[PDB]
Amino acid sequence: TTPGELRELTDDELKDKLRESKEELFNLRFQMATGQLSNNRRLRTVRQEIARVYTVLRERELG
Amino acid sequence: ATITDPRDIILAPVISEKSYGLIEDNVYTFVVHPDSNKTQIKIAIEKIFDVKVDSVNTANRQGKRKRTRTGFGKRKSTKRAIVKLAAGSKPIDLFGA
Amino acid sequence: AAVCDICGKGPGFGKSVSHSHRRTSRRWNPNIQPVRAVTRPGGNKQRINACTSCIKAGKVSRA
RNA sequence: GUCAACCGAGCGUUGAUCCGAGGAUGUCCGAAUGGGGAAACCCGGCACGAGUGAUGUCGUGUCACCAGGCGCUGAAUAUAUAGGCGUCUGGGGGGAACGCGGGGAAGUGAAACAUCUCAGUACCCGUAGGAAGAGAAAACAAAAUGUGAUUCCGUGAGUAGUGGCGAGCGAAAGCGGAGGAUGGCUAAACCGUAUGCAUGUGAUACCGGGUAGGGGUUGUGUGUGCGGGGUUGUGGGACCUAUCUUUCCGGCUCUACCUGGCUGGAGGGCAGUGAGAAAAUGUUGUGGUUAGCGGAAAUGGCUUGGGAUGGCCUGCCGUAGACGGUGAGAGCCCGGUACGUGAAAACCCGACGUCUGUCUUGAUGGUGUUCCCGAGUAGCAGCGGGCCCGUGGAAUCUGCUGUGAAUCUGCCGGGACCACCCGGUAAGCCUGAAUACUUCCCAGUGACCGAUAGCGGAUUAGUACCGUGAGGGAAUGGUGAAAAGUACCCCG
RNA sequence: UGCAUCCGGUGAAGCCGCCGAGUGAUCGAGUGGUGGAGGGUGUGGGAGUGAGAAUGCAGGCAUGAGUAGCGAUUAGGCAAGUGAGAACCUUGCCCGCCGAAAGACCAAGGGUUCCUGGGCCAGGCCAGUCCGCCCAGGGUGAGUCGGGACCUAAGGCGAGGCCG
RNA sequence: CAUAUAUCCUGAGAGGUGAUGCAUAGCCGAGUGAGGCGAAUUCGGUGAUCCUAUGCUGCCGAGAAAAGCCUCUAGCGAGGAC
Repeated sequence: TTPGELRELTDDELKDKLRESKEELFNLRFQMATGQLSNNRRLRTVRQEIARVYTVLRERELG
Repeated sequence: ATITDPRDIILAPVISEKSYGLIEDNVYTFVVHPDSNKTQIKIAIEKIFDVKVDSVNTANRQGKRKRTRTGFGKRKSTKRAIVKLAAGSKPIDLFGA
Repeated sequence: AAVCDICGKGPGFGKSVSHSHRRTSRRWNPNIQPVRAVTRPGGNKQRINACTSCIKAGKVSRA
């Protein structure tokens, strides 16, 4: 999800999306540890989604 | 704007014969963040898995030092949490056997 | 001992010349005196270090 | 990303990777600063949030010290102050060279050695700035009707000199250049005002005169602040005092009338972030910097060769025949080169403005007198430092200790000193350029090195290793054009 | 290295020979082999320009020499096994040694040496199938044990402060 | 008012419980190695450098601090103790 429509959500759904992406990252980490998921790029993508949401929140807070 | 979740304290499970022997006892081993305490780990596990936690045991391990053609290198040190659940005992399936 | 609390006068440095003209380093200290001054006509007395030139100039109010 | 691949997964013409600018995040240590500590790891307070049945737990802010402002309080103790409390603004540390101010060796030379040299070096301490320091004559000079702040460069000159007259050390005047700002502001005498501290003929006293009030623009002092005014050497300036006078309006000089001065408002200027007062804010400059883009001409023929970029022979471009790469010497194959072009944003230089300060309550050249012209200062004496000058007949400059002046017919200097002439005006402050340097960045260069050389370091380099520690400190480059890095068989 | 000429993948330099040459340092646009990219000559310019020796320095290698030694004062043997390979590794049975230790457990110090599996070029003073060696993975669980969150000693640092 | 083997405090050890448990000589098998069952346990002697004991006695050389613990008030208090 690009920052474009990421800037359309309000603060509450932005926090919710951050939460859900964090749980997704947790599940992916456990799957990698047990070694069953193939797509290694999922971890990178989810980490960057978290970073993007944090950036948008900080931009809004700073103005 | 920090959003603290319980899921960054817990990093990964430990997969080993000792870990599995403990799991058949309903005792689980995790790799946790090096700067977390026992009660924080217990709270995080309770929140994540919606279970009742009896006790948490923690051990620090130094990373192994290895030799290379460039010289000596060290692996990262980890902290391990050994978590025992209550008698209600709904197994943590996310451990993936 | 060597620094005036009023005017900042400090020790000079020179040589000590013997008859055989052997020159050895020595110091020239100021004539620093401990004087109980009266800063204000209220009467508070504080022990300060003043050179005798400062006493001569009336700069230290030993009232 | 790379060593450095081997996989495994994936992204990209809906613009990725990549390059430039501006933002966000930024664990812990470190000036390290909530407290402690064996640096990188221990333990907290307060406020607000999260979580829990509650304790536990988590997140975000904030909590060092000192200095200087402001406000509150004011011990012994009375005035009060020290101190205390609160709140704002700074500081702290690092850095290669260059700067300034202090402290300050020895080896060495003198064929010994102490004066002397080495050397104000090494080193150390305190402090900066992009440069610093110095700087606007109490200067030189020598009778020239002479120069005219400072700095730096060349001469003067290894000279005059100085020196156990040993070894050695060593100017300046003048002259030729770089750069120019022969630059600015103050303190005092006097006015006005405000205030602190004393008092007060407490009235005939203070406005500029004439008139009329009045018992305080205090009446008198003194101190301080503020604003005027005054910045000088042929002396200058206040105090006077004539003459001449280039905006308008308003309010004041105890009070009103007619006269002289202080103060606001309109033009008109004049200056500017400048040393000469200061913080800003706008518009503009194919002005600059920080990524880039375009850019001519041979698939040419024959021959050698694994390969042509070799040899011979044909063309072509050239504002481009710089330099590299490409399978061997390439202007025409590639990157490029000459030459053109390009900035959303940020920053840096300019410019024009808002803006600010400032003069216009102003200016001129004249006449004779009192006051002012930087004080524990100059000078002198004792003991030192440094000047060509090593105490010498020792001037000029300077530190400590004593003593200690004058304000212009005053003072200082012209190498002891005196008289006369000449020059200048100390004890207040700022000041650009010419000059020094390179941690770092960019673009280049070499009758420089080419792996025991060149940096210690072309390779794990301040690494391995050595030492308790400060510290010391290496060695190690080249297959091939391409890995095409020898399938398969045999001995083992 | 300036300038001018000439040679070169049809094979430069360097190296190893042969055959010759000069009064000397030396030479060979004479030649063969090896090799794979630059050289020669003339005339000028400049040198990090010539080594045999400094108890010279670095690297490589001789002589002594297949010589000394192979690190205590206990001692090993046999059978079977594994294996390409066994005096040394495994198992068994003997024998011997320590036993106020050569047994067991801590502190300091060390740092993964511990366990499992694999390996056998380097190391182990011989060999090695073995190993404190090499490679991979695994392994250290505290309200009560030792420390901190409790307290102080010597001593350290030290707000202000005094001294310089 | 008291001289008491009174009373209280400290305190090795014996005894009880902990312990219908746990462990064990052995015995069955099973064979890397896992498993099941499991007797009796009295009574004496000797004897510590360990405990009572930071005790007691003697001596001179005259032998940490703070926390902790207890108590006292000052002080908080309408709720608080078991």
